[PDB]
Amino acid sequence: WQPVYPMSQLSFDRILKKDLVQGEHLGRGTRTHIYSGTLMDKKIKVILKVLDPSHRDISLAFFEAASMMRQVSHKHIVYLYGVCVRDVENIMVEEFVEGGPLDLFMHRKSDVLTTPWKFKVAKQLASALSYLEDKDLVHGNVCTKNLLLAREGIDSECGPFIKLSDPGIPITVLSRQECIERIPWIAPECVEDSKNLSVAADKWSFGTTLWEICYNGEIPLKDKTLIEKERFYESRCRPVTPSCKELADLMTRCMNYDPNQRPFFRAIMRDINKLEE
Repeated sequence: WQPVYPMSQLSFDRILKKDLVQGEHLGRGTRTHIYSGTLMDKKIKVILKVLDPSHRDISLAFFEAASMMRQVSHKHIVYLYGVCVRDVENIMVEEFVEGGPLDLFMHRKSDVLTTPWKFKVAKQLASALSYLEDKDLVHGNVCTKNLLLAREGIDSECGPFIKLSDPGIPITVLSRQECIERIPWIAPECVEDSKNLSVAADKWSFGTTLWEICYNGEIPLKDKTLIEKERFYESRCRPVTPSCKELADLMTRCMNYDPNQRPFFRAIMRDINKLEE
């Protein structure tokens, strides 16, 4: 879009290791561990995404994703306070989102989630992705584990409010095995060649994420081997159609094997708003 030399703008001085306290381990991502933490100037609760000690290649890519999160500003995208270097550990320091990951939440509440709640989550995500598409940015790690609940909106007068977390290490530098592991969220062209990553990749992943929402955080292809996941895309399959025809139809449109045929998020938003009338 309009930032100039954004990685040159990343500050390795703004958040110093002496002011960051690491808290409990919360989860893992691709070569990463995620922790609770506290950032002292009065203090703020933060999330730390810590990259495994890696080659220069992987660290640079990790910082490029951090830089993109720093440049974007959208109410449905997690805020990144900055980065911290702690000897050989490279760390993204993000705001703490109190409700936690959406997958865990849906597992825990599968028996009280309603249709409008699910629809609101989908619409908020489309809105974040529309914003990224407008800026020619790709995320590449859209899934419910990477959606954080700022407001639960179960028994509240207000509905849910989600925030999309950072992408972690860009697909650009992942191994073929790591790309296969990410099936069926990863766009199939990126499995063929990680160089195929493009804005269209996030449409495919948004489809898989709608599948997860429809199925209350169930993991699609859970326990399938890498060889079976490979087979899945080689045979041009899609996960089973949800009951909810409105979300199933968006899912099908988005999970087209031709990236060029996946509709724009602009159009998905127009359609979602139309459904609301």
